[PDB]
Amino acid sequence: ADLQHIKHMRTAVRLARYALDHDETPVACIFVHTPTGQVMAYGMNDTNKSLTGVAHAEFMGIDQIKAMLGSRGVVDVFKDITLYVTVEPCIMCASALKQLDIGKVVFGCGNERFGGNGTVLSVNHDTCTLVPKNNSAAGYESIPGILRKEAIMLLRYFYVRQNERAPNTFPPMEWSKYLNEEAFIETFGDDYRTCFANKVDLSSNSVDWDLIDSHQDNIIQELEEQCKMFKFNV
Amino acid sequence: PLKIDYQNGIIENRLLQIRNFKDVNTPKLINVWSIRIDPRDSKKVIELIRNDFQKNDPVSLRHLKRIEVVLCDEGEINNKLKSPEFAPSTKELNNAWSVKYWPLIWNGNPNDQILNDYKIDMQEVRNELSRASTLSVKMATAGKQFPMVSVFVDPSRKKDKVVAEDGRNCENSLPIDHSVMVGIRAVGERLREGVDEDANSYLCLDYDVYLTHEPCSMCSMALIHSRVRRVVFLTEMQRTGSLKLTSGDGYCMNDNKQLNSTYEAFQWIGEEYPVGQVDRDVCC
Ligand SMILES: [Zn+2]
Ligand SMILES: [Zn+2]
Repeated sequence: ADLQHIKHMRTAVRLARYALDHDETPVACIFVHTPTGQVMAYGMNDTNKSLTGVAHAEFMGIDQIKAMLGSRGVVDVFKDITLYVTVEPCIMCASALKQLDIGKVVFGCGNERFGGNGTVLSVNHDTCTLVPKNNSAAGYESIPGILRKEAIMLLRYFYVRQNERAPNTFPPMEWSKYLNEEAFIETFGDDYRTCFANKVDLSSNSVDWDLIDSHQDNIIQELEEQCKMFKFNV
Repeated sequence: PLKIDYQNGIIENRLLQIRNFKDVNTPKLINVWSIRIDPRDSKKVIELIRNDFQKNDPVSLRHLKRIEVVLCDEGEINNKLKSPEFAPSTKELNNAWSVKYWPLIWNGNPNDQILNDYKIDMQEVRNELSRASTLSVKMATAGKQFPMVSVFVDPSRKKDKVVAEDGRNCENSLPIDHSVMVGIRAVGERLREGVDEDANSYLCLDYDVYLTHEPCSMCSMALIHSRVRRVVFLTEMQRTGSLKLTSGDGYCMNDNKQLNSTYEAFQWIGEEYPVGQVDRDVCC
């Protein structure tokens, strides 16, 4: 419930919306350099172009950083990065992010079938997925539920849209999969704290319709300018 | 055809079946989409719900003693105008689940039917494994610090097998450039080029994959997304492996009911095909 988190997730949601409108799954990434508050890379699902089942948002953003900074660059900077994703990283992405030693993940809605930050596995706090520098597994935090409703709604749009081819009620939020009540209240306010962790319900009260219903065709050009600014600040 | 040791899940003294036992104890339920009738209707409905409801349902409900009957709204009542997602492993578990949720048909350990249905070409397996291993030792002999190999065979066996060395040996590499990932990207780029791929090529669907080393959590899940049929590996990685029950945190990613998808997995437990020593902390 930090406001930088709202800000950056809003960006992620705009990008996911763009993904929806280009016939792709609305999972989208914003890699933020936490010490400066700067947007350093972005991602969208890209399995339509790649024809592989591995070209996920996070992967796209890892490539962008590798291109901007080189391999050494990626490995060096990554511990300083806060990732913002609309949907919880899948096990595969959660594991890649673990191995690269990411600072932190903030996500919207859980990933019901493949979620590797608590929903199906907790790769981010496991013991078999290591940081190679020192073969460690201290882990990373993954903050759930930031614009959860928005992420869920974008997915519903996708499911409906997907069917167009040639021939509110949001689920209970099992928060205890992603943090302990103490870790909840350190993460969120004490008012929202008690009530929300307790009743298995979402932090918010109305769906931001303008954000998810309006198109974002300029989003790429916006993120490009912002990314190149970060590059000139390096 | 094949010698099966049903006791231990070892095929031909060499292929050790890899799957999960902890999770086979608990039941993963569904709701009862029931139907109530009297016996005369029963025989007519069981015909209708037999041919379509078994032939068409994406779930496999053949372990359910369907007699107080459930086919599996529009297509359902149109045809009806005429008038444990998974089996348990023990008889005890069968009887208890029978009364807890629904009568089930007990037909022995369902893993016995799985081992029997495994269609395996023993010589192909040996071949690919010999190939990956010989490369592995070459790589090690060459000083390469990540002497791991993945070999991707397509369903038809007519395309060129894709041979993928670990990327962390290469110049501009990331810690996540593991051999399974590389081979997956290679198959993808082969589809993208389109010279040797039909319009019914999709992902690595029904590919078999041969690894010198048990894959990490990223790679395991990566093969789930790529919809491969089978993985066969040589070296277990207790610290990092994500297939064997006793490797890693027991992810058993090939055989996790919570995902919608599985693949068959085997370890080779003979000594014929030695590989390059890898540090045990290495993911992959
Ligand atoms: Zn993913
Ligand atoms: Zn791996």
